[PDB]
Amino acid sequence: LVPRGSHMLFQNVSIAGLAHIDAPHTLTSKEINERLQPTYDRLGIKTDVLGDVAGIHARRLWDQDVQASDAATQAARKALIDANIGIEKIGLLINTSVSRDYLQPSTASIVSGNLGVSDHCMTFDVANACLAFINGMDIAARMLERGEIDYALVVDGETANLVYEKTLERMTSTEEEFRNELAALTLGCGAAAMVMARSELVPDAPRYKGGVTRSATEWNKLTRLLLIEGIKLAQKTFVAAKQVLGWAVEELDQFVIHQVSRPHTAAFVKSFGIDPAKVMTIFGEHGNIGPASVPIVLSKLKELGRLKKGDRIALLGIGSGLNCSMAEVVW
Amino acid sequence: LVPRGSHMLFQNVSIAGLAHIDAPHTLTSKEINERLQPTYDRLGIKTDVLGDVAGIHARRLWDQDVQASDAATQAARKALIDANIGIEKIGLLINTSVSRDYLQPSTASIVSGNLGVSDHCMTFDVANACLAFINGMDIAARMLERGEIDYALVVDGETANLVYEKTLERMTSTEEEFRNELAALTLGCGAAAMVMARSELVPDAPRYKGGVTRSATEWNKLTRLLLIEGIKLAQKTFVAAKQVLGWAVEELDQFVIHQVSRPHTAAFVKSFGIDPAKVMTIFGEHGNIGPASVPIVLSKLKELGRLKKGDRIALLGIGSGLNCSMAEVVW
Ligand SMILES: C/C=C/C/C=C/CCC(=O)[C@@H](O)CC(N)=O
Ligand SMILES: C/C=C/C/C=C/CCC(=O)[C@@H](O)CC(N)=O
Ligand SMILES: [Mn+2]
Ligand SMILES: [Mn+2]
Repeated sequence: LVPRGSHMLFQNVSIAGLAHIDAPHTLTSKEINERLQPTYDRLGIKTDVLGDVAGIHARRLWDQDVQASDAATQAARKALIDANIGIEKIGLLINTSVSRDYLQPSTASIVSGNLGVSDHCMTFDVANACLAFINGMDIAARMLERGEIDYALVVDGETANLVYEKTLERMTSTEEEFRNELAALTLGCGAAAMVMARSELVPDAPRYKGGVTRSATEWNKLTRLLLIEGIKLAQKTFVAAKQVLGWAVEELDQFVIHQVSRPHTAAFVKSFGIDPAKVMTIFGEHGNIGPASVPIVLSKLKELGRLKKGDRIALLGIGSGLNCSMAEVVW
Repeated sequence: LVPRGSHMLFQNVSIAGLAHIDAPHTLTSKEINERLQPTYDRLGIKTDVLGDVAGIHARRLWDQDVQASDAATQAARKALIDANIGIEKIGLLINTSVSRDYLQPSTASIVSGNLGVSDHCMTFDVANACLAFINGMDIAARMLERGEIDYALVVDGETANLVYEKTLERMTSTEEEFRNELAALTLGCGAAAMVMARSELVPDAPRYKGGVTRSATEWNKLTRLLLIEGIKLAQKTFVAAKQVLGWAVEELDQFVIHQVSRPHTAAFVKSFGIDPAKVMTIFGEHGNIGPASVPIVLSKLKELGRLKKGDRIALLGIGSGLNCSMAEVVW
């Protein structure tokens, strides 16, 4: 009757399964630079923006014409294995990727079709730039908490190959232009999937509590001043997280953060007093995998045995909108 | 403890507000045909597919370069008026349209930004071809039912102008081709928005109970045989609706159905024994407005005073996937 933060948290939602896919082909920022060099000379720009400003040494790409749906399918088969369950158990499949096969049908239906879901399985895509995978976990969680379903898949496959091809193309023939376009060269390919479940069905599995979102949609227009607005948004979101989840920075064991660039990350972590040792980072070798970044990093943490029962894990990012979301997993 | 269908239904979710926008410019199928005529002669095809096969006499288009977000904004301002509340009350805004402004940010954030939502307002797009507006109502409903929010906006703006321009272009210079492309000429422009609320906050407002989805994602590949699969999917979905909502066709007062074509509609209604007088249809003059079709038709019913307190209203469609959803409003 009297509201409390902890009231809105999910009580019976767990992570049964989690997997990622690393895209196979490494493209180093040096090889890209050698192709851009005549153009750096052209414009008389002496700076290695990628290596030096962004902090990206390499990214991964697909070896072939891999569609988002294919990449999400692969990650999803792995996450079912990780959960030890058959596709027949899945009552919901949400696709959260920025990369998209078609106008329609949803990417989710194509992935469902590949996996062979049953006729009871509800599917749809959620789009929300780099935060969508947290949005999709939350959406699934509400259905689980209510008993509408027992198991859900959240998936995300990202592909950047056509983006890099088109972009390098345009970065060979104006500086406003050449600058606007370098930022596509921080993106990477990859995929993640997660199987979520009612907790009684998966005793001892990691627990998803939910989280908070704040927005500054006044800034939907939109990097100097965008970092600043981002930080101010995150500040507010942290206040929300304190009010709902009871967060204090020092009581969290890991921060799984969406990454835009080494300096944006550096600024975030300084701003909030976070211990950098608690922030795993794949951006320098994998680039920014959009909304798949968070679960990939979470899956990598797991596979490295870097998580312990009881660990409080913070999932967060700042996305275009502007939006910011912060959610907690208790391993 | 013993499950029953009615257990999964929403108890405290209502429709506070509802509005639509008709796009202003009428393009009749005759004017289109006169431009296509040399090409009908060319291919030696004597049939008026649009007028005679599809049953479309006209559609609406925008008069200017209206983006999906602009159209959703307009409909959303109207639906707030209809609900008699300020934007500050909105805790969630979901955009469900097929038409989309950008890769990112979400269309939802752009609409939120235009309206001036508060920093507490969560936003994201849902994509699921023609059923997404029902998906977005369901998503909002779960948050409302739990108490996470008090008011939500679901919005959808559709624009087809560039589609028609590109399509007419290609339909002037091969029959497999010319045929594949005529189906874009059944689309129309328009917009809808709905304000949903916790029932205690809006005493006497129409009640959203929720609904059911079934899928046949084996057919995500995909018209002859697509109508057949559609009907078989809907049959199953009706069985689900009977098990959850207690539906029998004769106890429903209106059917608000997504429309693809006059024959697909005719086949559906015959197949299920529905009284055609209970199926309002705007397709012949407005075309298919995608996922906005359902709420537009619902808003038109309302404005015509065609609904009475206690009326059981069935919201449904068949979408690419294949998917089918069926939900109930009790006016
Ligand atoms: C520390 C502040 C960061 C704000 C950056 C916002 C831009 C983010 C991006 O453009 C992508 O990486 C992610 C996204 N689109 O959501
Ligand atoms: C009566 C059977 C109807 C099945 C038709 C499916 C195709 C539907 C469409 O392509 C659009 O109108 C709607 C959609 N994409 O969801
Ligand atoms: Mn290779
Ligand atoms: Mn006009």
